[PDB]
Amino acid sequence: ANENILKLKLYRSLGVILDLENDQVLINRKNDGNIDILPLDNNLSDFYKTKYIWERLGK
Amino acid sequence: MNDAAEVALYERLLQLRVLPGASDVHDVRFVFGDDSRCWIEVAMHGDHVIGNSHPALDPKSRATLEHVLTVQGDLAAFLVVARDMLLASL
Ligand code: NA
Repeated sequence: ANENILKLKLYRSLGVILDLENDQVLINRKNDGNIDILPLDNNLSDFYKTKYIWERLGK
Repeated sequence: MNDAAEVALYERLLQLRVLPGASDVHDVRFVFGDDSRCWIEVAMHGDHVIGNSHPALDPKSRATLEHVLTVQGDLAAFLVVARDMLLASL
């Protein structure tokens, strides 16, 4: 264990999973077989991506 | 990428930074957004989990947050409510 190792466990515990193999992020809030998939495309703004993720966590 | 870089991407995506708290007791500081604008400190263990925050929150709000953490045991839900409350307090 180091500090980043723990930070990563903490982020993952929120249900947000980096899927960089596929240039996307997964959001698994309900653990019910449904996920949101957010492309990492430069196209959407950082602001829009952040807003979207917090909306998904708030469900 | 290495762990620090993955950490950096989570911070970018969530605009959420996890820092050492100023408190001995509430030793995890969650920082929201692009500055030191919204933050709340919590203890990862105990009955008394809610520490200081910037914007200061009223007791009724702090009790709501405490229960999401202690009773619901749901960190994501706690961060959602705390972020909403802190942003609304700016
Ligand atoms: Na920390």
